[PDB]
Amino acid sequence: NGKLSEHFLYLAKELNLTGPKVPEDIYKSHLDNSKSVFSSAGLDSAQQNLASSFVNGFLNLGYCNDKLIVDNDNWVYKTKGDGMTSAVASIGSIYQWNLDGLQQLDKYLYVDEPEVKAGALLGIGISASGVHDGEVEPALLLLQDYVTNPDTKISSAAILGLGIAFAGSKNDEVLGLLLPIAASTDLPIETAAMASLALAHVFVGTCNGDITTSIMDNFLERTAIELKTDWVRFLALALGILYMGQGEQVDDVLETISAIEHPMTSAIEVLVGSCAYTGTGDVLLIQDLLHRLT
Amino acid sequence: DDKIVPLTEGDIQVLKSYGAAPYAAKLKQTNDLKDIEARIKEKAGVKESDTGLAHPLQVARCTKIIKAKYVINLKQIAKFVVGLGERVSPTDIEEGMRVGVDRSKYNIELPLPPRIDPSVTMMTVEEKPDVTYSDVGGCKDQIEKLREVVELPLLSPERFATLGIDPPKGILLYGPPGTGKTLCARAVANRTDATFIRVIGSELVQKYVGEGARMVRELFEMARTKKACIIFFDEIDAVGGARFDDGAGGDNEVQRTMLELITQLDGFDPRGNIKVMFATNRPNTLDPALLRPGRIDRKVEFSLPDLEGRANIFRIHSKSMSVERGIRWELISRLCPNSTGAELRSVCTEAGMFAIRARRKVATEKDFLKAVDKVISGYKK
Amino acid sequence: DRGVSTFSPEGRLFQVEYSLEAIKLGSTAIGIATKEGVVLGVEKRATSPLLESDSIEKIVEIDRHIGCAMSGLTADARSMIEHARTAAVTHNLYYDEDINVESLTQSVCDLALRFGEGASGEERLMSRPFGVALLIAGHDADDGYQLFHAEPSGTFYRYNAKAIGSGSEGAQAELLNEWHSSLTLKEAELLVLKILKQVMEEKLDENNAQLSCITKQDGFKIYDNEKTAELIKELKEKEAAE
Repeated sequence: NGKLSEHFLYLAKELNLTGPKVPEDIYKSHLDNSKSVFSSAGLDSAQQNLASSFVNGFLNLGYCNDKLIVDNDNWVYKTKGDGMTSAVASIGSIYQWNLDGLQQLDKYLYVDEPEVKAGALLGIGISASGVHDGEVEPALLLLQDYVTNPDTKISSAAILGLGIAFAGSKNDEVLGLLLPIAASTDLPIETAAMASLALAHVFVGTCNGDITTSIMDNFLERTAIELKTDWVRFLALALGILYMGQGEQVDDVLETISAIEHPMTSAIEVLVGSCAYTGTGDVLLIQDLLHRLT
Repeated sequence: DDKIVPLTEGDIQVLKSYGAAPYAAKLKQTNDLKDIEARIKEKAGVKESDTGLAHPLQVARCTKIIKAKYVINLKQIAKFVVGLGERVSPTDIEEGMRVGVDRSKYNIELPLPPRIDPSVTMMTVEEKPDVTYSDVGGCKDQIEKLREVVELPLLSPERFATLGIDPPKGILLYGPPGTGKTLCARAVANRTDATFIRVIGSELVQKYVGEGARMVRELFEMARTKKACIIFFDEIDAVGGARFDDGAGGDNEVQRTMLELITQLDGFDPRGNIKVMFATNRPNTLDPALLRPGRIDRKVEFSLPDLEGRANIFRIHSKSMSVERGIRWELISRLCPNSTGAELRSVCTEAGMFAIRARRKVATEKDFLKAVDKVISGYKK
Repeated sequence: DRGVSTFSPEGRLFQVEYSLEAIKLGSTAIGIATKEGVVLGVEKRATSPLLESDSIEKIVEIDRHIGCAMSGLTADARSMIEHARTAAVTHNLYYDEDINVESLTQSVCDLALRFGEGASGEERLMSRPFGVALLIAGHDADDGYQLFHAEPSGTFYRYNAKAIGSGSEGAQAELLNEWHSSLTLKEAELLVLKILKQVMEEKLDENNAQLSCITKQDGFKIYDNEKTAELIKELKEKEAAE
């Protein structure tokens, strides 16, 4: 957020620009200039309403169509399961990059269900997704309050929310929340499996000696349920995102990782790509990954 | 230099990784059996030919079994016919792996078709064309009959039989060639998923004799193979139409190539299933034998309706372009006389550059007016 | 090439058939026969601002009791116009009276087929059909007002109203609904002028359009721009109500 000073700057001005706010409503100018069409229909059925509620979020992601969600709530409620959440995160999708998008989300943030809870959880991480603090009022950070529970769908999309929350909002807490949940190691309950991946989404591109050690303290330990290649991988690629920063890592990391072979394994082969932000346009795409196909 | 070389430095080591890498699982897997199995498997198959030293096939050499050799050579070495009496071999006459009659038939079957054809079909057929509704814009009146000529009989043959009839067994298309014309054929071809034979008369007359005759047969052959197929001729004018150029005397075969086409298409060919369709500039050129019923029944222009058809056609076309929704295609269509469901793109398609010259997303009225002017003036033809 | 009197394989005359093309290429011209009178209006269709629409008349007066408008290749009519006017005068010269609009009209269409190269059966010297079609409006004691559409085919019909020229057919369809016997000269003015403005490419005005009537009392009468402009403006008012 810088300052007004002509070196740091980031005025009170860029706030609407550099972190985007108004330009999109502005783009929504030309976006209406040259446009697409409205496919949404209340359809007949919750099986049909499942996706259709997502679509208002699909079509209107970053856009406010929310009236069809705002004014038709049960369209997102008839969606149930993690499509409940989907139809809620579609609202956050609608409300992505908002000053405050908690509105419908906090409503769905809890109704009856972790899945319902999961809705805003993901959707609120979506509110400020693409930034950290949202566009004005606090919404993404407050979400860290709602994350807290070692239970299935709550953690699930809160893990989702807080992964995308804490990209750029990065926090040890969610780890220190999920790390023991990770030590608790239950995908259908603790949900910590995918959490590590959301945890991979937190400190990205940075050395966290904790997570360096933490999953070294979990994965090596094979915390709780792990037999499956699941808690292998979920933790594997968890480390692959957060660091991947170094001159010798871009090629040294994979050297020690995708060389052997495990869950954490064949995937990370290209995760060294989405790794260091210094030296893009790398060829090892085909260069290296011809081999494992051969 | 230096800093760039750092990128260049990263380039070398990165490549060395795969080089180092590739060697790794290389050690692991150690490729004979993909083939050496199949090889030795089909080496039996190979040997299954190789006994007795042995879908066009052209020539089966299934060779030198004397007791017996059970093969045809159509070839200047040892021409052969298995028949003269009841002469077969239980699955397969004999060998080459080739077993069968070559192409040229001797008795029947015998070993199921070894056949058929040399030069593939030098003519080539796209089935289920890329056009279903593609140029079908504005083309209705034609297709309206085409569907009758083609679509419905392909759809519900029974009705015509229920009536006691067939579809029009052959049909003419004329006006600007292939313009949507062939594609429009291709349209209902892919509308009905019938086999659409695009054969141009250009293909028909070549360096040699019986040329299209050979083809037209193979055509008419694989017509019945491809049955429920559209034989389609653009350039009936290629072979020409009715003419006395046999009075000159060189054209005769070219003339016959038609008469070929004429003769064979007449008697035995099912045209309720095998569709025959003709495209020309000049219907005036027809050899009347073509225009004969039971050969050509329906006769149709491509065509060029009114202000109205064009609008839709325009409206149809411009949907590709970013187009000003205020201005009316009716407005534009008023101005232009009647012209082709190809040319009507010059209306739209040219305006894109207008739209780019005017740097519009959406071309203005004048953008098309000019185009109307520009193009039509630019004709002077 | 091919003969000029050559019949279509359907028995039609190509040149005549083609003559109908330039007919539609002619400016859209419209008139309405009423009991009150016959309104005429036509498309000036100036090709340039420097072109003074004053010198554009596709509306012409054959005589007081009979006049006509042209749509097509215009100066072809000059002969016909000169021919037509003569006949009425000639008629009047012989018959000391006005000519039946039809009688004149019928006479005129006899010019149609007179093109031919040394044609068989007569000597009719012209190369081609006329490149123009004619709305013909006259009031006669017998038939009152009438509106006939002359054609290079030599065929003509009576018309309640008629739209010829470029935007004819659509305007024609308009006439189909809009017309009724009880229409008034003014209404017909309005109707034509509106439907003109409808079919007209340019914004209708007194300058890019032209008006006139034929009224049993006054016979053929042209409308000036100003009266035109009023009716225009009047329509603009009337056209904008709901």
